[PDB]
Amino acid sequence: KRLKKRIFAAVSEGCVEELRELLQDLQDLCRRRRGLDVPDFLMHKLTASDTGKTCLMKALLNINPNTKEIVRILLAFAEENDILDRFINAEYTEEAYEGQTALNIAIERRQGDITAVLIAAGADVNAHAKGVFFNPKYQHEGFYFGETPLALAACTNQPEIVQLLMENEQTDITSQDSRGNNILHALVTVAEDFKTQNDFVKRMYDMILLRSGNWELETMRNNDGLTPLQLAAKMGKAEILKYILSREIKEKPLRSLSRKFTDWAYGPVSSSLYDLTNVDTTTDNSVLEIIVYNTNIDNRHEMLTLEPLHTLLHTKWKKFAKYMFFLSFCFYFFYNITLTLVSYYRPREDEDLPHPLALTHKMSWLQLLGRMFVLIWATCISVKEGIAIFLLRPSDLQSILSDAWFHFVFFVQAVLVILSVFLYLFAYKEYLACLVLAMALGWANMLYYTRGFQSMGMYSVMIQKVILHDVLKFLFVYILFLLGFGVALASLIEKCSKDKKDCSSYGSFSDAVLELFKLTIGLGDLNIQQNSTYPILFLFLLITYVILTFVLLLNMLIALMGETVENVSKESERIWRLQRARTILEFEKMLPEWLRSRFRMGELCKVADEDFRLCLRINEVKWTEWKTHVSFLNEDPGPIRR
Amino acid sequence: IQKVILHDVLKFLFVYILFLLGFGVALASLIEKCSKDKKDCSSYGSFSDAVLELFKLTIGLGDLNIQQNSTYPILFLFLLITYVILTFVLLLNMLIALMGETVENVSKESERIWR
Amino acid sequence: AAKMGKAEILKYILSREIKEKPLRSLSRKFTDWAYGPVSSSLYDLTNVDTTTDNSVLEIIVYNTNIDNRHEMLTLEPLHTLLHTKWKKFAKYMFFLSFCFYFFYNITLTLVSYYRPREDEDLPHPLALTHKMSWLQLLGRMFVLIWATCISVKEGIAIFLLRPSDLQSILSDAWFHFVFFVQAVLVILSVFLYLFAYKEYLACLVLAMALGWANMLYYTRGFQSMGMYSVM
Amino acid sequence: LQRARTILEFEKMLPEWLRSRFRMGELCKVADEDFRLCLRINEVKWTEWKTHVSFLNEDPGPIRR
Repeated sequence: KRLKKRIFAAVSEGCVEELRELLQDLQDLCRRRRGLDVPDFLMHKLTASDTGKTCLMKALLNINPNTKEIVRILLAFAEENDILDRFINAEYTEEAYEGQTALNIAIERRQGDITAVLIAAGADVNAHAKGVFFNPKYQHEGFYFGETPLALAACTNQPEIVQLLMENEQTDITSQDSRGNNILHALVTVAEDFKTQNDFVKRMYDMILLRSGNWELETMRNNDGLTPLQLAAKMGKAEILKYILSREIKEKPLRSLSRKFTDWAYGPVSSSLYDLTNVDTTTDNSVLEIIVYNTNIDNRHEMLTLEPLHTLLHTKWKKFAKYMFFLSFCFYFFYNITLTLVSYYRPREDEDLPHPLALTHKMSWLQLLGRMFVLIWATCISVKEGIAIFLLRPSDLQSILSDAWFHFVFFVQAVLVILSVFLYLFAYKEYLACLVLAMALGWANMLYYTRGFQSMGMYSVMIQKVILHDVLKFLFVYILFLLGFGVALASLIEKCSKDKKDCSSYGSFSDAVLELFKLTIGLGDLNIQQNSTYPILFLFLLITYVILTFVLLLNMLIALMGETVENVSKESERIWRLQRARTILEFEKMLPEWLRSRFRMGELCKVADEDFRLCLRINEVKWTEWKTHVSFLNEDPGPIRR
Repeated sequence: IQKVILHDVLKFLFVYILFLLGFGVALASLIEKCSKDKKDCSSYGSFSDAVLELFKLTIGLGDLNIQQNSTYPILFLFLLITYVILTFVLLLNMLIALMGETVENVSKESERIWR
Repeated sequence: AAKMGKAEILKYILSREIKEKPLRSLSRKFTDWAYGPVSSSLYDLTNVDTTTDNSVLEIIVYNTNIDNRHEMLTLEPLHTLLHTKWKKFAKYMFFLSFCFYFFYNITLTLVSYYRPREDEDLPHPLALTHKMSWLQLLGRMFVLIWATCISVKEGIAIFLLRPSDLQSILSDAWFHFVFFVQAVLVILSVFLYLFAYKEYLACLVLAMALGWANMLYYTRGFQSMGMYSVM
Repeated sequence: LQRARTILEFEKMLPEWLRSRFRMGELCKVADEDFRLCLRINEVKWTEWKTHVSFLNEDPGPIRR
């Protein structure tokens, strides 16, 4: 039993000749077995049976400059007893580390010279690491690299080892993970949002697709059923989407895997084509649908900045979304005018105003139009906006100053006009009292229509901002002194100075605060005349309320001025442009009937005789680094007709 | 002065009308078929009576429409105070939107136009 | 190094990794793992936590004469430890002492709102009813108990702190006065009421307003709001 | 800073049952005096990969034993 433990720390410290002695003494203990299973005898001596850790893993946790001598001796001993393949590919039977091999930990400690020895040993390069260290609580003890030694080499900046592991022919790339990930799902889920964090994931995801792999890499679905790029969309990874979605390949033999297409080259001016297969909303689960309809992403405004996304939203604005907007504005605008035209009441006089709205059995063909006209849209919104509540489970009002909260507030207005007439047929006395609440909320609904005017649309965002993030700061302090100084006035007005008995009619403490409410508005009451006990003290109390309010308004400004010269001028545009993008796709899902007027550019040539390949998009570039050009498709043409 | 009127006031005015015409509805129904008192002297209208008395809140009247009231007339001022604070935010956002990196632009943009 | 407010020399003395064999026992950081990018590390924490007398985190908070004190609590084996004691002890002990003080200031005000709305003279600031009103039996005792409790509590903070009273005027240890003023005057109300020197309410209302002015101290803990109350 | 003055006043308020402080359980220092001093965990990240001979335990996780 001491032989197993003495041989560990000799290796972990790196005792050279002491290792050779206990090796030779183990050879004496080899022949102690009569000729029986010398393989299975050494599996208990060279490996602790508790964790399954061999003697070679403890050799590879620690490292000193003896280790290169240590490894070549201990592997030669594994050669001389013919157990090498079971030995070099041994793992941990422990549940925490089911799959940690010696090749895995060698790449972690970044020893490429030892790495070539273990490949010369013929270790299993296709090993998996399905241990507990996934950890769905990712912010500790995780590092989900995707279980494979290649991606572990790919993740932790070991490109020479990646170049080494690629050249071995028994090295899979097409392997999958417990989450269904390939290797090139795994690089996406590591690449953090630090701009050029000596950035390499953009460089090494380059270095795998360009080394090998045809189009049978990026169509593989995981357990979620996603591409690399669909996974690149949902996780909000910014900069790795920029490489995957531009990707010019200025070579001959493998530019079929590219993503950009330079069409012309006429010196400075140059028309270029972007690929657009799984990007436009034309299939299920398109990546532009993923970006808009998602929470959990802070740099989403940088996601829609990239050119084969930004121009496509601007295209669908100019042909579909702008025209479908102002009609649904004006139809909602007439809906809110005509409902108000009940309360303006052009006849100005009848018996009782005996209805919220009703059709006239005798005359008033104009009133025959309008009372039907409000009732139809009232049904139309409830049919429409009940579905948006019915679909969206997680994203309701988490971002309070976002959308999918006005879908509630549209729905409240459409119910109450129906609930008006539903009350009017049963006559529960609350005819108007439900109606007027609907009529005011209809005008409050009009803030949602304040988009599309880029001057105005920036202004409406901060009105939602100040009310729900700064007013409630101000209001809870303003109540706190209101309820403070009102006490010192109510005791004056009740059991003290004033005059003979007064006409209160609601209360006494409430009388003071109501007369102190109006100081923000103006009354200048004769409570100063309804006074004694030096009534100058009343105004010296009352003036010290006003100045104390005036500071509370000033601090609200300055706290809203917290580096506001750059933030809220960018923060509003960050919300507003996104809030436009949610409107557009709702219209793009509204009529899936005749999409003859989308943009496709007519599936131009890819590489091979499969010219009519995929539907594209044109952008145009400019000066600054002239060069020669062999990359194009067509012999410097123009808007060719043929 | 030419800048603010034709590029920022019309932003502010179209939102200011939008709540003016909003909260005036909730006051006009109070003043017509509800609480107030016995019959009043309107002389122009009823919905227009509310908005005209709600116009002056930006100016000052402090009318006896609070006395021309019932149905817990504290609710009238709690309606009316929530108009004033709602206006006060609309003036604040107009400032901050005009403060959009304004420390360098409009001090240069005016000189750009004026010269 | 704590008391003199020396910033950067505290950063070396309190991280201090020693990547050697023979003398890393004098180190102050301890790297526990190394798994490529992710790495869990251990910080030493002997004379730092409040577990002995004169701990260095006690020195930093309770001190004047330091301008870069906000940079002192920025360092990681201090900042995370305050955030730890917030999440397990300080947050829960705060909102109860908020709500207990909040009911203390509502119930005192409920004398002046005066739900009966009419009696002979309002003949008392607060008094227990010998006949009825079990609800009034609760509240009048309830104000008087905390009134004793604050004076026992906040008299000690005046009794301890000699130098740092209101030197930084916009700092704490000045509200410990203003809590104490309110607790005296409610006692001084009834102490006046038994001797009948005509100033029953006139001392009471000054206590009742200052109780609401005391509520600014409770405006911490909401990081949005707590920045606003300082200015 | 004004938060930090509140917290220690509560930490001095009930010195009665401080069973629920943080200590991490006096992990190994260097020598056979393993149970040495009570500690605190923080976690670090990318940017300058290197080899490592500095650690204490054989790349474990939330170890149970």
